[PDB]
Amino acid sequence: EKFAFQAEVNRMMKLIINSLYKNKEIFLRELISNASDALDKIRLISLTDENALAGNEELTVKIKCDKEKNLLHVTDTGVGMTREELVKNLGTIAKSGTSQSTSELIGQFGVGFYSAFLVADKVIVTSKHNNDTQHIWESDSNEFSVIADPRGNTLGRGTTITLVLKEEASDYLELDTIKNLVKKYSQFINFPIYVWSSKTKTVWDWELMN
Ligand SMILES: COC(=O)c1c(O)cc(O)c(Cl)c1CCc1nccn1Cc1ccccc1
Repeated sequence: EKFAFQAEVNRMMKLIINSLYKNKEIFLRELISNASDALDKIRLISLTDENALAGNEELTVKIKCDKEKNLLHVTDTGVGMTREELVKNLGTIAKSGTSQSTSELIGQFGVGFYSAFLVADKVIVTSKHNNDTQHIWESDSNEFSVIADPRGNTLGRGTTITLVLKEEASDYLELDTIKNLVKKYSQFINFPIYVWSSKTKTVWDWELMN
């Protein structure tokens, strides 16, 4: 009743996504692919301005697990997003407590966003664009809320996708499962992709997978 349109969009996107790919791991491929497109965008801007990477001279994809908090982080130093981009997000999500340009948004980012809800219950976006403030955005595919980050500009430039995982999909947080999965969907990415892994007396560091 409250979110009839949102639930129907969620039902249709899940139905079509599950039918087309049949592999629930498509969420990780989208996270890798979308991060690559953001990195490619800012690298293209670099070829015309000398100091377009001043906020962050690296162009990486860094994936980190949090088995205790049940979190999955995929951080890239791509182009990032302004606050107005986060407000539009995909046009199908209503602003919190308030109950085509959006159809073109679903075309480009619908599969990437709604596939995350095959393994997650909430998606949190932390982004920083060159000409704007760092913001935190969250949604449950029904409502959304955007916030100015109290930590300030900690990303320098780029985006962090945080998925709070379902209890059924807690296996994606182990090291050997997330490392083998990233390796599969990385042979077509022209950017280094690191995974926070442990080495042995045990220290943690960025391990590059491609
Ligand atoms: C799902 O996460 C992403 O789509 C995603 C990502 O995974 C890595 C990234 O570096 C970036 Cl920028 C995005 C955002 C890509 C975007 N640009 C413009 C619009 N939207 C879609 C959108 C998705 C969610 C919130 C706001 C915008």
